[PDB]
Amino acid sequence: MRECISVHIGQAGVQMGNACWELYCLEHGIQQDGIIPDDSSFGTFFSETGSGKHVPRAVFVDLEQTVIGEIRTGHYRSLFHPEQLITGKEDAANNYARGHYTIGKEIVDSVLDRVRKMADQCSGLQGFLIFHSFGGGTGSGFTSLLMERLSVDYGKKSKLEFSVYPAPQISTAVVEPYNSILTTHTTLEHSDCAFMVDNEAIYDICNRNLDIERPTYTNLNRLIGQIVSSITASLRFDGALNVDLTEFQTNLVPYPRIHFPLVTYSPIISAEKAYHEQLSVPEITNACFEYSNQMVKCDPRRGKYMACCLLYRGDVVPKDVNAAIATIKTRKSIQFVDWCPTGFKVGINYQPPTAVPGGDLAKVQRAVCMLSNTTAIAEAWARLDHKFDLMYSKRAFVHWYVGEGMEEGEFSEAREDMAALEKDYEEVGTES
Amino acid sequence: MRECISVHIGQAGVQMGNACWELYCLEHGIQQDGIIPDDSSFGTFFSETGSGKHVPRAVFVDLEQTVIGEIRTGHYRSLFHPEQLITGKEDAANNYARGHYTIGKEIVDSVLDRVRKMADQCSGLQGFLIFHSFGGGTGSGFTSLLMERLSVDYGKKSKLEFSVYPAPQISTAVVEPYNSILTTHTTLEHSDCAFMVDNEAIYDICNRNLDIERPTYTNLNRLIGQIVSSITASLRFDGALNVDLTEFQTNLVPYPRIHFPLVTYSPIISAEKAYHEQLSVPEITNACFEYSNQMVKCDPRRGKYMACCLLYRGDVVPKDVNAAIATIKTRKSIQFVDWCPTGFKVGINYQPPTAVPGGDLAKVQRAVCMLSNTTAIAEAWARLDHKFDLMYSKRAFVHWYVGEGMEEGEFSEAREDMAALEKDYEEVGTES
Amino acid sequence: MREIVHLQAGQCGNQIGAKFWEVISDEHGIDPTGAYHGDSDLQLERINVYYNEATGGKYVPRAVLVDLEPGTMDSVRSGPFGQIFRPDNFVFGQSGAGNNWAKGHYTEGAELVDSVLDVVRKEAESCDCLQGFQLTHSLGGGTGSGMGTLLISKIREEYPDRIMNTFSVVPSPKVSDTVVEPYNATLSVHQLVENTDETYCIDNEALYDICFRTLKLTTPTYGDLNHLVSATMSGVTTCLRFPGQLNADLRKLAVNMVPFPRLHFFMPGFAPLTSRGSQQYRALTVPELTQQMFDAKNMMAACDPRHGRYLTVAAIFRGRMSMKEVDEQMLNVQNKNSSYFVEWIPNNVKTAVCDIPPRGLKMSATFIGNSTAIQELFKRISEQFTAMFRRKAFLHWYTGEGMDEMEFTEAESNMNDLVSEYQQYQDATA
Amino acid sequence: MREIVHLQAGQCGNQIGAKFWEVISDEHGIDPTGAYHGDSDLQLERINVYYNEATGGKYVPRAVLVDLEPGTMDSVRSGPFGQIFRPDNFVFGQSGAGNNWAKGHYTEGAELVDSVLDVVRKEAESCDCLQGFQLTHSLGGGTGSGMGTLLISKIREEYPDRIMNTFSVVPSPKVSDTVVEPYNATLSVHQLVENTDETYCIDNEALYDICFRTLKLTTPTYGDLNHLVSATMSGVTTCLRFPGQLNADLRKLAVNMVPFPRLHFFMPGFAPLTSRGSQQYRALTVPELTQQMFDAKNMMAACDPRHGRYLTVAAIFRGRMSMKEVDEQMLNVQNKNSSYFVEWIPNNVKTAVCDIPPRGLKMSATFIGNSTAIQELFKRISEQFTAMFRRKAFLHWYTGEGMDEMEFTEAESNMNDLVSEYQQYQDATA
Ligand SMILES: Nc1nc2c(ncn2[C@@H]2O[C@H](COP(=O)(O)OP(=O)(O)OP(=O)(O)O)[C@@H](O)[C@H]2O)c(=O)[nH]1
Ligand SMILES: Nc1nc2c(ncn2[C@@H]2O[C@H](COP(=O)(O)OP(=O)(O)OP(=O)(O)O)[C@@H](O)[C@H]2O)c(=O)[nH]1
Ligand SMILES: Nc1nc2c(ncn2[C@@H]2O[C@H](COP(=O)(O)OP(=O)(O)O)[C@@H](O)[C@H]2O)c(=O)[nH]1
Ligand SMILES: Nc1nc2c(ncn2[C@@H]2O[C@H](COP(=O)(O)OP(=O)(O)O)[C@@H](O)[C@H]2O)c(=O)[nH]1
Ligand SMILES: [Mg+2]
Ligand SMILES: [Mg+2]
Repeated sequence: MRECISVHIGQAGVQMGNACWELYCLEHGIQQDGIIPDDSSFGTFFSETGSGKHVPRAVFVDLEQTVIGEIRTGHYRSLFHPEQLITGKEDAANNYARGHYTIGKEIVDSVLDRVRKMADQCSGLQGFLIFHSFGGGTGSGFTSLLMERLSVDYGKKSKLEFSVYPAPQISTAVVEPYNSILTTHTTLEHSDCAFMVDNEAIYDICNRNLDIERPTYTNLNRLIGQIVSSITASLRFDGALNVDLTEFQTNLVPYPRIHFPLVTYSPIISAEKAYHEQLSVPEITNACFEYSNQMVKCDPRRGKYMACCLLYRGDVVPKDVNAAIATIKTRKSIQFVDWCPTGFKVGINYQPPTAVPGGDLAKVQRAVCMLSNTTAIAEAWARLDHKFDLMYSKRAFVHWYVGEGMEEGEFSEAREDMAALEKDYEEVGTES
Repeated sequence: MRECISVHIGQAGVQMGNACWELYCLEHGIQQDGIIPDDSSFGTFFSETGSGKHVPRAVFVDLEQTVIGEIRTGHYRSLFHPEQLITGKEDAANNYARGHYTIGKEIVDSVLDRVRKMADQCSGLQGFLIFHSFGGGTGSGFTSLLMERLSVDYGKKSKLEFSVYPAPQISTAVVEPYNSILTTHTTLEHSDCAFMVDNEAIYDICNRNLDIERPTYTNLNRLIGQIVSSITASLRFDGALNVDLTEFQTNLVPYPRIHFPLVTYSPIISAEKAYHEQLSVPEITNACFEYSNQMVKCDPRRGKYMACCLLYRGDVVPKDVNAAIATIKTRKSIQFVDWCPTGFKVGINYQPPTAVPGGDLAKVQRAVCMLSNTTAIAEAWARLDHKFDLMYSKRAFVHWYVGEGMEEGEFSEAREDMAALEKDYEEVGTES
Repeated sequence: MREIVHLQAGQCGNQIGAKFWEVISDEHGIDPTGAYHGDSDLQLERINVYYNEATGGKYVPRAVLVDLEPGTMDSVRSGPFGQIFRPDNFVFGQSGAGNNWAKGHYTEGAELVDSVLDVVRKEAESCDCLQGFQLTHSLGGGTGSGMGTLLISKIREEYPDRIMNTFSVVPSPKVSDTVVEPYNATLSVHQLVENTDETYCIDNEALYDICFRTLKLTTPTYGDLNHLVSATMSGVTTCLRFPGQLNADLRKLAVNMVPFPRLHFFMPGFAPLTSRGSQQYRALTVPELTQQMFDAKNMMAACDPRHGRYLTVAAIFRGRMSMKEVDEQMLNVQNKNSSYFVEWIPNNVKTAVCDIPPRGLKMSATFIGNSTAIQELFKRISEQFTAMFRRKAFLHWYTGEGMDEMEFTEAESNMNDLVSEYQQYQDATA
Repeated sequence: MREIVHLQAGQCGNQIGAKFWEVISDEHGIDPTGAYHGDSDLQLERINVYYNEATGGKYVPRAVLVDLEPGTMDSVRSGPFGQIFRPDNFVFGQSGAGNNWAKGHYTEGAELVDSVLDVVRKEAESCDCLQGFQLTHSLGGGTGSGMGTLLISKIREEYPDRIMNTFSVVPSPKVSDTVVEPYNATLSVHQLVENTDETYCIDNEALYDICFRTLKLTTPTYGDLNHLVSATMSGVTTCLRFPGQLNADLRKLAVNMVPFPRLHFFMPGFAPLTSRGSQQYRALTVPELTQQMFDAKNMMAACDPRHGRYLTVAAIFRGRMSMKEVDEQMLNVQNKNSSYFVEWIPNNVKTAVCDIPPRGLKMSATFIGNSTAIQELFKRISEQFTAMFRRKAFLHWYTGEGMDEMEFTEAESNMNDLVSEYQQYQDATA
């Protein structure tokens, strides 16, 4: 009945998607193909055919064709519908203009059609899940191009996006500040709720809590795979207090332009050191509010919380959830904004998280995913805007962007909009 | 229900802790792991997990990483929680300044967090047990740093510490007087009751009463292990007249700055010569007041008693305890201060002390641990202050301390405070 | 005769209702397949109050299950006593309400309410004598708060004279489970005070206390809480279904419990409640049952009666008892706590005694109390609502669905007036 | 009728109380499971004095067990006759008092006293006719001295007319078991002299003598001492539970034993007490029982009556006896020891005779003596208290919990006044 269309943009989204759909197939008994061996709630993500083959309800789009070409040769070659996997001629080359104005224009009409063929095949449309990179290229331009196209064809339908936000210190591209601001300016008015994660933050978690000194990108994706499973577990499984994707918009977004929650997942524990842990509900709930466990390298205590969604899983008792949240509300260090006395949205599900073979997480009994909107993220935007200001003041790389469909003015408009958003975060955080 | 958090600092505390937790595991049927074979009062020291694994409620902290690294390779490798065992980069090098100002600052925020994760996991918090060395290094600086941090985060909660006080003649470090005074000055106002022991005193006992000419540090620790078991036996086991850790503070500490009891354990007898001893209650009770059995090389009869706690164990009749104490009160040589007509606190427990296999103590039937606060310890402080005065007058080793975060003035302030404490011990010992 | 038709709403109502129909079916001997296998014939005499009959002894509850999402009912029909319900009564949409009152009431439920009414009228018209409508929902959600109040207005406009009683779960003060609770509660209450006869306010936090303190339950699921709510819902409708020394019809309670039209918010209770180990240390007699009924620790609402005064009270007993004891105890309570009872009402207790107790119990009792202390609940919600509303905390989600800021101000004013009215009648004569 | 409610406190009270309820249950035929299997029906007629009834013949003691630490009661409930008590009556905190009166009375017990009262009122209100409250504690501890006196003040303020009798263990003169005894005793006594009707002062040292001298016991545990205390506590409440030729109610004793309001400190006794080997050398008759009752070596208090004078005396006999013998012996004692009895009281003996003796004994007797020699006990404590207080021996532990040095001075002044009053009434007329 319910449905979720997954759009995976760029190398990040495609590689994150590989982990998501390896988990979903495992959460439903699927056999790396559309086949199920000789397992009934899959309908939210998997379309079914008379052959016994289940087809993921996802669209893989990339202007580059090396990452997707690896899927077609991978173990999941025979899972996805071949026309879902869309590849272009030449990548965006870390340039927002190429992704949005020159190359995106030649693929957007193709991905949008395949989305249409999926939207009309659903008994009822619930929302879109967008996976993309914030660094730039396809993830910055194509997404903002696609987001604007979905906003008109589908209007009020929910649009949730998972963004790999740039890390404070770590960086892999030189023009991230240009791409980060340009995409944000064109996605504020077309996105409902953007869940942020940082590679650096997960890198800390992967060695600080999981005992691994060599995290690859596969490890980070498998951690992100768990989060999305938890977010969509209510649709996929039964529970005591369920939550729907359209509930996040109102619960987490007090104002239309402030829709950037952080992310967390408490029981990120090594298998060996799990033998010495009780892993009770009150303790994991407290771990969510520690700076040491955030998946975005932004310290919550530098700001004030504005909304929180606690999505429990597995063996959980709602009485314990009530107690743990009550104590957390008591702590003075954990500060909520005054104008939000009602601070928590709670969701409980009966399905324990499943562990991917060859993975790193322990076989936990119960888990909680926390989605918190905080004013602390205002610091990250200010830091990002400073980097953009340094480069733009010198016109460090402008000639690349201006010469591929964009214009000089858009740099000024994008930055001032980010200034307004940073101002807005300040007004929200002050009272009387 | 009850709880006790054990913090073990430095090489002394860590190695003393190894004996304590080998005894506790033996006192509860534990099997050198968290497992109990196919045993119910452990809850005071051991946290329990659904796996059947019992996790000691202790924190091992050291700036050096050789002693703790040996635990991780020892027989109790799989007992402690790996994050309880905290190790640093480089030791304090017998320098108080390094432990308190330079290296301690980089670990204190880590040990304090693990203490927090234990304090909130207890049904009710009773107090802290601190094991450390008085000679110096981590035990002198880190402890005084940790003690001040616990004093604010937990306020009035009981803080009991077991200190390896420097011996009068025997010494293993050249700068002990500097470390001993500096740590004492910063622990008087943050510690409730400090139980003192001397290596030399136990060395005498180990050969004079136990027939061993080759005591290692393992032998001394096993003797200290018995004492702590007796102190915490009331919480761990049932008895006729129980005593709680918060009772020591009021029973033994008449004044806030005079909280340095001695220690004793009467039936320290070889197995072979135990066959020729009755080991009745009156005789063992009298042994506690003999200078030949004190665990601190300070003669009680050089001063006046101020408080005494007799913690009996095993087959003991309270009528006998009444008689023995009555006779001891009669003896004129055993002098109590006049302003304390009520001189004794008594505790009786039904659990006989357990003998560690491979140990030296006999399989005694009944035992008594005596914790006495005496003015005689004033002599030890005066002796210690004299050694400090000699070195400081020449500035013998000052340059090491001043150059690692400390300052010249602190030497003067620490020493004058010790002078005041020595003066205070004199005022308490005089009447009218 | 005197048939009751049950309406669900949202996930809360559907979960509570599924348990209510398991309890009711238990005391009437109705198997999960619909067949009757009871022993006493008395439980079958008045079985028409909730059930409709069919061929082969099948009995069909007069229940209407509605939600804007089918995930919840699909659990209901898949679980025990789910095949009992008539399939045509599952009226549902595809896109749920995002916990916002505006969507459930104006946009999402508006287009689906007609489908529900067509089932309600069909159910009601099959009743020889319709007593009233019974609605179970939650004020903090979107479907229950929005659609449930939309149904209430529609039915009240279509059946003006019938009694409508609501068993609504109220947001707890301690911790919330939905960030927009003040908006849903305030807007939902704005409708209840005008379009229902007797609302039974309950909150989960209070039921958590009862399980923790009284029942000494260490793993209280929502099934345990819903059983507590079921027992009180069964209690208030036992005279309609069983005989007794003194009967109390739903309208009998409303007359005795509602002095003024708008003061119709009750805080229920139940007794006996004892743990499995403390059962052998209790007499299980009228004097103690009446003692814990008025105990503030045994009430299913957060507000404590000690902070206010009882306008009225009802005590629906069950099981064979001495009528002398019952009256003496109620009088005994009246005398001791004379400060807790409003003085311009000479008698503040309405009594009833049903002859048949719940299965496995020799005696039982259901407490219903209309207390001015309830003003705390609404005042607390007013404080939260005005806090968020002062700076447009989440309005855009509501105004975008068709609402308007004026309605927000009207709802707050109405709730404040009700709080004022409850406070006004807490003062003695002159 | 004339129900007694038992209150515990601290480790001393809980240990004494657990033995008292084993003895009481023995003479009423109550099994450790709560069932009754007695032979004589008389022991069941007045069983309501201490026990409440339940279904299936289960009898539940009207006991309230309280301590600031649960280790002691967990021993109580785990031991024999521990499952008898009602689980709800175990009211306890987590952090115990460190043997300091300040913590138990102002800080630790203050926040827990309300929980106890809510159980006391519930227990008391179930009594057809409440006779009084019975408290067992110790003046040298922290919970008993501090919280026990806090309860005493609370109950006396809530039940002013009821009789409150305390069986308090007093610190011994010979050896102490707590360094701060003078502070706990002085502060606790400051409360007792104003808020209790009859205090039964006992000390362990005296019971050690009795076991050593009379019973010739070589391994006297605390169980043996507590049995002695139990027997006297059973004795003073036998007329309420059994018939006799001459009855003595608790208020009957208080009237006859308390001339002035503040002189209500008694030193109990018991008889017969004989070793296992000396039983075959005794007549076991009234003349000898009365002889050892007044023997200073057979009294459960340190103070010797020879050092003062008896203000009054009570002799609660048990077993079938010749009333002529009883009166003649009491008169015989009165004549010989005329110097030991105050002269402005013409008759200093109150007599009673219960018909049923304790199990295994044909005869028994309980002695209660209000003697001016008790002034030694308080004067001795005053000397210790003023010694420590003269130079702030341990005050910081008390003043830090909320107390103040002024309260210390007031407590000492009050105790000195009581010692003065006891001395004043030791002198003859004019
Ligand atoms: N978590 C995670 N992040 C990734 C992964 N691959 C790339 N990224 C992030 O993506 C950011 C840059 O955007 P890309 O996805 O590499 O570029 P693109 O979306 O393919 O757009 P083009 O530049 O046109 O190729 C980098 O800063 C990485 O942090 C991945 O496998 N896992
Ligand atoms: N009883 C006992 N005492 C010990 C033991 N090990 C060390 N000590 C004492 O510790 C004193 C010196 O302090 P240490 O513990 O060695 O130094 P530290 O605490 O590790 O601090 P650092 O100097 O930074 O290493 C010596 O004088 C010893 O008497 C032990 O195993 N048992
Ligand atoms: N007792 C009980 N309360 C519930 C249950 N489900 C939801 N609630 C309560 O309902 C509120 C959430 O609103 P909800 O009914 O789920 O939204 P709706 O589906 O749109 O009506 C919260 O206050 C929950 O405490 C349940 O099964 N049992
Ligand atoms: N007869 C008897 N006396 C006790 C017992 N336990 C403690 N005491 C006495 O009580 C005093 C100690 O105070 P205590 O009651 O333990 O402290 P509390 O728990 O805070 O009330 C000492 O004088 C003991 O002699 C017992 O089981 N039997
Ligand atoms: Mg690319
Ligand atoms: Mg070292």
